[PDB]
Amino acid sequence: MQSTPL
Amino acid sequence: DCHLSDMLQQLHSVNASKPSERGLVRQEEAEDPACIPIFWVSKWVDYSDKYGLGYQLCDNSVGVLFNDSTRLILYNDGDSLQYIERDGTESYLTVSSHPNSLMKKITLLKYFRNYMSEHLLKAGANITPREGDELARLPYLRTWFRTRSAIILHLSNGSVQINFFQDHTKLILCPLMAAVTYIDEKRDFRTYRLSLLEEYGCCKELASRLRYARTMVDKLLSSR
Repeated sequence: MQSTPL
Repeated sequence: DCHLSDMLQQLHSVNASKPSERGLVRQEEAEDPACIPIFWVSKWVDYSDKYGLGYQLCDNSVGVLFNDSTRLILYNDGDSLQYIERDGTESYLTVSSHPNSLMKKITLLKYFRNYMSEHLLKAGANITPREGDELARLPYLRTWFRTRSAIILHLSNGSVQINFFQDHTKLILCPLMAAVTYIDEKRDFRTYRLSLLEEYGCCKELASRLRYARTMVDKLLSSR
């Protein structure tokens, strides 16, 4: 899981 | 150290005053940019399945909270390290000085930092952080978890940050300033004093976020 992408 | 208990108390007072059910809400009057945080979490990657959770602080420093309950922090100079064991014990090292026991942990941290630079937006990129107060210490991530709605990050300086997934809004709570900064759907940011939100009130949207923060803070407390 991830924080908001470029 | 009382930080979480203090925060719970500040949130209970404000939420008990029912800040969205006022005749005239004047949220803007509670604004105090002097209480902008020094630090907040700018990016993160959850690889808890076998490495840990990696993150970036707004000053470009990076840290990881590994699965073995340890942490490792790289300062924005790119070399100065801080390692913190399970029981809070803190050693200060460099990537140049090469203690073999941490090379794997340092390798992982560098992969996280590369990953975050290449792939992820900087939250609060349009915020000038407040200048730190004299021998200003870099915090590390004490605890974190995520629900279905949000991720909750408790830093060692007492501040807790809640990032909501649906709409990308974000709260940063500081029990020392007794303040909350709210980052909007449109990435607009305001810092408010909790005592002034009591006095002037705030919109429903922030009111609900602050009620959610109290329950999140109780949860963080129950782990203790």
